[PDB]
Amino acid sequence: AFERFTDRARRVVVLAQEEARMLNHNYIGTEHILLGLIHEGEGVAAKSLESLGISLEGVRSQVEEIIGQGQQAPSGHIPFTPRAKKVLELSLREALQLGHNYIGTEHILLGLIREGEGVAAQVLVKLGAELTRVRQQVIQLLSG
Amino acid sequence: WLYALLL
Ligand SMILES: [Cl-]
Repeated sequence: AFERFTDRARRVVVLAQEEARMLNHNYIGTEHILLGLIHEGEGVAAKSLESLGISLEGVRSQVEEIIGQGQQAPSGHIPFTPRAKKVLELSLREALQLGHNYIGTEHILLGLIREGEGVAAQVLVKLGAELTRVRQQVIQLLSG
Repeated sequence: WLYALLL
């Protein structure tokens, strides 16, 4: 659970919620987690996506093409979709397997890849970043 | 945890 998330990882989740709000969405989908990871800017996830050429602009374009926006933004908390819940569950396991009791931004990105089937994965594939390529980039940047 | 935000 979130007590294990690093400060940056917690911020990724908050950013995902506010990305959804600003798109007038009323759920946090995997694509909002992806946007949150890019927004966070500092962590290993942000650096992995930037180094693959995956930008806020490319992801926003694809999310608008695939999901579009709502008419009216919601207030209060915006619930996770079932797939986003699965991504966050999987992030715990990714972090443990990489030897960490904390969940950092990279483990959220790895859990997103591991789920592999939501809007974020469609976006990444459309932008030319196959999931295995993202996973390899994360591992390579951690190997430094 | 695991409904919305940091819950
Ligand atoms: Cl982190």
